[PDB]
Amino acid sequence: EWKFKISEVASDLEVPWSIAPLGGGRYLVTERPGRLVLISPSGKKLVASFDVANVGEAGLLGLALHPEFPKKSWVYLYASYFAEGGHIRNRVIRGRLDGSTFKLKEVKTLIDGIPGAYIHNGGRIRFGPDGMLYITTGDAADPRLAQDLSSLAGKILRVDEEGRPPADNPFPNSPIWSYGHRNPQGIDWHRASGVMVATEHGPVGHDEVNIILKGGNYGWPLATGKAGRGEFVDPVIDTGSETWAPSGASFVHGDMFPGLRGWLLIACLRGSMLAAVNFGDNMEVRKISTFFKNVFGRLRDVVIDDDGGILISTSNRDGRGSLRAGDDKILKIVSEQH
Ligand SMILES: OC[C@H]1O[C@H](O[C@H]2O[C@H](CO)[C@@H](O)[C@H](O)[C@H]2O)[C@H](O)[C@@H](O)[C@@H]1O
Ligand SMILES: OC[C@H]1O[C@H](O[C@H]2O[C@H](CO)[C@@H](O)[C@H](O)[C@H]2O)[C@H](O)[C@@H](O)[C@@H]1O
Ligand SMILES: [Ca+2]
Repeated sequence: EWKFKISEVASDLEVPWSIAPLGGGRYLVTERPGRLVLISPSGKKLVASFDVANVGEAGLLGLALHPEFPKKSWVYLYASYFAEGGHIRNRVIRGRLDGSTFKLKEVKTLIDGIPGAYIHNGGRIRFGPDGMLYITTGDAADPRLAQDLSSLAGKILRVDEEGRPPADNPFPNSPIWSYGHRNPQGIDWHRASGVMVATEHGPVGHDEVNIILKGGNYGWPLATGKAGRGEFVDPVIDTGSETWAPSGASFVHGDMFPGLRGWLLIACLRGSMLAAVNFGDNMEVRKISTFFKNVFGRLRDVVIDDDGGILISTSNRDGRGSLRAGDDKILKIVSEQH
């Protein structure tokens, strides 16, 4: 039996979408309505507010710190906005975080005009082992766009710290890394192999975990789940008629849980649970385990803390859940001897 203790790191957040551990019990968190907050043992501090398109699944979403933070004080955000005509689009912006008096300055847009909608905005951003920023985007309720290489919808993007496509991106002067995605909201890299993984919401069922290759076509909307065709890269997990609704995903690492090292943790929304996936040698799926089914409600992000603790966000205030007292929360999972 897995043995642990769970505390509440923060409470009454409104749809905490993304969590970036700062170290020493400090955390940066986006709330989907349009606020970047600093969580400390001391308390809760508003860093920045944004005028976002806070409608359906759109709003203030992904958050990533520069690999060189706080030395390079750059913070990246993914946010929905109302464009010309009232249409929802998505952008990646960047500011500099003031080391004292935590406030955000010199905010600029890096990437603009990603398609958006009430549904399927993607929105998870994270730096990989290569130092590049990766960005997930959904099909914006327009599935054909996922196969279309001139469209930024239904993709995983890869840009530098400035939002530029590297010369070795798979397509000509294009931020696209992979394509054929429906609504990916979870990415991480295996800490030992550097193999990249992504989660995705499927059509009702057929939620996916994919191993992401450079230039790979993940099939949507021509294929869903394990299709067995040469032209499309199949998922390593396909939930079939079952709905997990996976979002954030992190590989376990650090001191706290040595038995979980190299397992993939996945926060599930409608599934209301923490899935754990054990990968063998050559990234084969050894085991899948399921935790906290319906005890916290909807879960959105999973990140590892500086010490190796498991941080999880609840998402019962997103229009789709039933509230517990003090929702939404950031929970920390530590070892029983902690
Ligand atoms: O709306 C029906 C049309 O859909 C397809 O074309 C659209 O999709 C492509 C995007 O992947 C675009 O290249 C094209 O410009 C869009 O019109 C289909 O291929 C067409 O035959 C249909 O008329
Ligand atoms: O045969 C159906 C599968 O075809 C592809 O997978 C094969 O081709 C890859 C290299 O071209 C190999 O890495 C892989 O091991 C092969 O199985 C496709 O990627 C799969 O999704 C299809 O199921
Ligand atoms: Ca797929």
